[PDB]
Amino acid sequence: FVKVVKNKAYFKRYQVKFRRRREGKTDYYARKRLVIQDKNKYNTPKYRMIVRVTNRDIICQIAYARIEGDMIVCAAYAHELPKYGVKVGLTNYAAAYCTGLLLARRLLNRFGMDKIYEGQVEVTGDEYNVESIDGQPGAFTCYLDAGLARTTTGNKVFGALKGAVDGGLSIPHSTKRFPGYDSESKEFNAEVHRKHIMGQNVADYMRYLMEEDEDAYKKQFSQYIKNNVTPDMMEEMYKKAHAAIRENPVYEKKPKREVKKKRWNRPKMSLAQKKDRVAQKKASFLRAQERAA
Amino acid sequence: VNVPKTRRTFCKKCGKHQPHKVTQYKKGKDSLYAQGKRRYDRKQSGYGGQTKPIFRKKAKTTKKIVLRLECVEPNCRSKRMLAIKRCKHFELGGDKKRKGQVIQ
Amino acid sequence: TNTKGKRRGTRYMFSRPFRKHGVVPLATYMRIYKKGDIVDIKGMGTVQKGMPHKCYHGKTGRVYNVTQHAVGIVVNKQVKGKILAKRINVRIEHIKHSKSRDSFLKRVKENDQKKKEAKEKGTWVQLKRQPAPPREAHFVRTNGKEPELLEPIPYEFMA
Amino acid sequence: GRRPARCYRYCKNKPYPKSRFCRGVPDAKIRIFDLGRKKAKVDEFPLCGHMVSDEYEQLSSEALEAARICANKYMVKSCGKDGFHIRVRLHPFHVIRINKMLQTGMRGAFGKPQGTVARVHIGQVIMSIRTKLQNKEHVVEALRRAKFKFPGRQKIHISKKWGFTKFNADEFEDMVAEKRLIPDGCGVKYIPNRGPLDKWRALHS
RNA sequence: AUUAGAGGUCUUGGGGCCGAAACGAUCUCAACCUAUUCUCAAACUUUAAAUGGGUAAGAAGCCCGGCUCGCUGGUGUGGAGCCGGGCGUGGAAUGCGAGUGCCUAGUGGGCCACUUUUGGUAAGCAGAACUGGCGCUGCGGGAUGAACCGAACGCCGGGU
RNA sequence: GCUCUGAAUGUCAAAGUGAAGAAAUUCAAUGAAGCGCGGGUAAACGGCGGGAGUAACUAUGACUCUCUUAAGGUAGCCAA
RNA sequence: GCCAGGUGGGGAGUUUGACUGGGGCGGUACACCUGUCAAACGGUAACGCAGGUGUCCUAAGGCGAGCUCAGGGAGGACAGAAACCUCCCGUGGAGCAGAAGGGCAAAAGCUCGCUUGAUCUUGAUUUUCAGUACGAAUACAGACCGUGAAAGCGGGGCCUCACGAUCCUUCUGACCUUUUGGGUUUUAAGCAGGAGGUGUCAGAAAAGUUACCACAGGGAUAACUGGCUUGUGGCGGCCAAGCGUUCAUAGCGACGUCGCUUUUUGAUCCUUCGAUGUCGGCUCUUCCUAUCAUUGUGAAGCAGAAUUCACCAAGCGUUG
RNA sequence: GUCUACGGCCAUACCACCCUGAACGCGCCCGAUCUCGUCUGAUCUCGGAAGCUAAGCAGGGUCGGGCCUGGUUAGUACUUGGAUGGGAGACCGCCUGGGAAUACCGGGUGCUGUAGGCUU
RNA sequence: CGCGGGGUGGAGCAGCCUGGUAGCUCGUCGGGCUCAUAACCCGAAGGUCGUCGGUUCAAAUCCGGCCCCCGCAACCA
RNA sequence: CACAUGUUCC
RNA sequence: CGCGGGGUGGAGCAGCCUGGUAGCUCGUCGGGCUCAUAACCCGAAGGUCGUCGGUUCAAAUCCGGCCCCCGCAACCA
Repeated sequence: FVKVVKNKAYFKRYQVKFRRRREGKTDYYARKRLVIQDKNKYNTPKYRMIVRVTNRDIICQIAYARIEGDMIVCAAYAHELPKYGVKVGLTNYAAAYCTGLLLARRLLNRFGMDKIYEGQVEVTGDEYNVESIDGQPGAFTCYLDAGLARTTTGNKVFGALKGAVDGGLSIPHSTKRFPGYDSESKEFNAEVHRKHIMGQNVADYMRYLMEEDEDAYKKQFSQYIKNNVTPDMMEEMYKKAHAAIRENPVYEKKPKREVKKKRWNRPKMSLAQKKDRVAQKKASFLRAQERAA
Repeated sequence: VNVPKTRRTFCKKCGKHQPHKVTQYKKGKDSLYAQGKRRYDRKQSGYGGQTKPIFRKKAKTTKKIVLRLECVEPNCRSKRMLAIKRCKHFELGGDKKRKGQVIQ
Repeated sequence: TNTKGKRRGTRYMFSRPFRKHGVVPLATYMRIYKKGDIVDIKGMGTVQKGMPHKCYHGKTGRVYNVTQHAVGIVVNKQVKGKILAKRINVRIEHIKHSKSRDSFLKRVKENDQKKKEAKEKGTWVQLKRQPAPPREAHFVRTNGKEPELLEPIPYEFMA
Repeated sequence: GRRPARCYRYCKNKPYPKSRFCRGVPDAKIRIFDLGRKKAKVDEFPLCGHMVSDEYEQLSSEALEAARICANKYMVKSCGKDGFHIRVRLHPFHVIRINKMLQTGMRGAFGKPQGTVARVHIGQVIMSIRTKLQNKEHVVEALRRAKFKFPGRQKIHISKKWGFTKFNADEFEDMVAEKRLIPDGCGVKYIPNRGPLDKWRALHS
């Protein structure tokens, strides 16, 4: 046979990795470079923009590191958009730009920096940077926290980032990864980025499926027909959605209703039962052994 | 070891990083009218034989390779020395080795 | 004789403990250090840069200079019948906040508390730590039972 | 030949075993540690005798080899060829050094490996014999003939353990009664009450 | 590093055996695997002392109030530095006056002992650790004695 | 080691020669003996091999093979 | 006559390391590095132990991304023990230039892409330490750059080793200072930074011999006794497998083990180098017994003879 | 009661197998026009929502392995200090203090910070 | 360190000069020959002309630098 | 140009 | 004892220094020539580099122990 690999000695020596590494959720090689502060700053917080993409949502949080666990200062989700103006398609590139805008505007409104630091109202898609204003409070600064997502050109972690810098945050970045940076000749094209921010690439997919095949269109964009989103109102939808965020980005928590205090979960067993299950098991073995003999 | 025949480094005269040409440094011909040479010959002239120590216990089987940089800007024209650690074999701009290719 | 290598004889001094190799926890970095903190040194092998020498692994000192990834410590080193207060630069990874001081800082709180409090009461309460005294005279109840008698056992050759 | 055993008698140096550093060590003269009817179960040889040491000295591999034969030979005549089983419970692992002289004197006198020796503590078993209980005096004479092959003094004790087990003879059968000890040939496997339950079903069937 | 049987399977095989021939079968003998079992490690180790090494046990400390900064910044934020004001039951035990600067001789062959300890068969041998001795030192004791035990010395009387 | 030979000659000093240079100076050419090259010489100093195989029984090895150096100790003589 | 080159032990001057169980021979313990010794801080010796070094690297340096290794199992045309392909298991059992130790798994490894932080310049500090250097190293700071979306990271190699003063030479550095009464121009000297090296590695320029020898010394140091030790040599016990036809012990006695002795040689260097006359033989005395003979005896495989073994015993002998 | 995002501590959190998962959520899953990247839309990137808890995941179970924490081993081992103690030595005993580790036998099997849901 | 001359078919060597032409001898191989190894003869296979660069209508050739060897001459860290 | 040798009862 | 070199078809030697990939003479064997043998001619076989384990893409070669053989040295009293 073979020498058993996972033997008793193998477990006696085994050293597990960190919990958030055992699940594939944190890059501690990159987290260490992201969240720690230089020691001559002394609790000067290092804010980072935690942008996370899921299957059906986009989570954009801002946080600074703390020894008891890094603390969320402000958050925003994708599913907060149907409140404002975005019915369906809450995971595309245009959804990310909204959530980054909704995060940025909500934060400065919480720091009283709404009336200053407007940012980029008319969305263009080129390099914008909010320089601080003298006398007035300095601009907020944070860093992107990509995570385990491969940061290729056009990745939606850069889409929400664009929504934030237009909101007024001074996030250091560049235009190498935006959707519209030419790879071969190495220059940016602001017009092409404007398309994806306003969702035009989806319209040119839905307009592509009018002359090609309706069946796949009635299967690819099902909720888009359920909400009547034709390729004609898409740019003016997000453009309206951008205004409806820059005028009231406050969050309103749902009412915490009184719970009925029950249990779906399964409760753990006491020792007295475990020690008596085996006493029933052992008894039921021998009493079934005397029958057949 | 292998160094490229060109390098982009800090130019003292032009004050920033700039491409430099890289060649090896060679001992100039010892002048016959330096101070130490004129002093030495005035000591050897006449009797008494050899008057200064001649080193004989050579122990180091190498040198320190020096590189003579040259700024290739049409107006800079500054050279400066730069040294590397001891090595026996040394060539300028040797063919760049490849990764994972058949050897025979 | 011996060699004067920097790490001569540090086979177990800088080795990571059992089942604790690998990436270091991040609270070892996000722990702050002001000037003049009682700080002790414990060299960590995983971070090669900024390591102290082996003569300070265990020694405790105070901080006098704080840089990005390092602190300067004023530690005492005995060298052949004299002590030297020498300054060393160590990275944060080889550094802990020494708790050999705060239990006195805790004692300062109650000493400042019990001096302001009970002053309006007009009473005088003890403040200094007195060493463990001899215990006072007391009784021992031996209700009902009698003390069991002990006896040295005989010898049984166990091998 | 080799030096007298008076020379390498005390546990003088640190344990210096044959390793990556001490190479070129001759094979130990003792090679066969177990002999007799070693393929015998645990329930026919209940008696076990010991030769426990009483000094902190070094026993050579030749004394271990010599005493083995003399105890083996006497047990052959006494208890047949298969009425016993002998374990030498000391394995020679310490290497002794010889400073062979050819004139150099003591310049650079780190010796060459001479032979192998066995270090033994006080109260430690040297060589033990299991056999039938009625052959009690046969063993206590056999080990007595083995004491003259070793330096210094050592006691001869009859253990209370059943055979070569670590379980006391009085508790042995009652543990085999409630199936606490499963005879594994020359030894016996101790079954606790902690494993998975299905193997408890196995032994009770 | 190392001893011994056990239980496994054809997991490969050594000659085998009715088998042409078959993991079909045969007792096997081997390794291989799984529970056990004997013995070890100055240059192995999960564990892990005793002795030991730092540091702390206040006034240079605490706690208020306010300035300065080109450093640090969402934020008179952060930190550092300044002022000003207020608090002595002196914040473990014991002992003892300390600090400090010049000039400087001799020395730089050492040796012995308890314990730890390397080489050596060992040595009144060679080489180290710690402390005390001898050297530089008499005295009482060990008959005798550089070092052991006691005890260290101005000149005397009494006592012990 | 010693000796003989040579513009048929590679190297080499002072000096002279030529050129450049304001000049010190530099450079180039030429450039003796000696060395290198080539002969002679041991009654010059000195030196003068190794391994296998093989004859009517054995032993032995006249012969043979091989590796080898400038030569491989010949005539003689010997536990002097 | 004066210069130049050759030759020149004919002659002159001088040198011919240190460590060291005496010196020589041999080593390098002489400059460094890892483990151990080393007695749980650090420090710690020996010609103690096991090793290593006088390098190699335009990437084996610098970033970033993507990856997962060793080995094993099961599969798959030729294809097999071993080619390639796929799945599974895989805490490192691989790899990271080298010695060893430490460290390392979305990396410090492997593979790609872009690069020169292996650059320029002040100090402070650490290591050895006298708390001097050199080397090496750590924290910064001021520049100029690389990479990355960015935070960041990088002023060579994941860390512990891979190296060198004054004087001289050489090269680079500046609209540099001096070249002497002033100016110009060469030249030369300065200032700064590299390099040419001292391995006896804090750094002389160095072959022998002395039996023809000299001097200063040394018992710090050998050759002789004497001491301690007894490996070795010699001598003697214990156990008793066997030999002894039979029979362990009349006589022997393997494998082991315990001593003794200083008539062997060693080891050591304590005493003697302002000298203790260093081989034998001859001569002559006394002593020791581990007894060859002789006196008295025990035991034999003692029939007698002869010969063994053991005891009391050194009185008397032990030759040409 | 519980989940997601970001975490702290880094196995009481791991590993093996089995069971059950309301709601939201996380996922799986459907596609490749655009962005981007492969031998291959498997991965990476992107556009979605027909299906599904089968898995991942969560809770639970195992006389479970491991781990954690006690008992025991044991005042044993060893050790500071002391003696004109023992012993031919090797080493041991006592005085004065400190004091371990396997086997073996138990108990335990994640806590928790910030923000946001779900159970309304 | 300075000067000189060497480097080239597989070994050796020519040709470098006063530039467009890379050949000879030995050795491997086919043929013809001889009783025959041979001798002799023919044919084919055999050359980054040590390495780079400059320059030419053309360089193994000319010019600079590097590498190896040989000869002589040099010799203050 | 070179070529050594010999098995014998009848 | 320390140190130095050596071990390669049946025999005697290269190759080793400087890593790939194994030779030289002789001998053996077969066929021919001759009446025959030797010589001679043609053709073949024969070791995988003392042994074992390492370094390296690759080791007769480099490195380590072991085994055999040989040499030098081992001096001053």
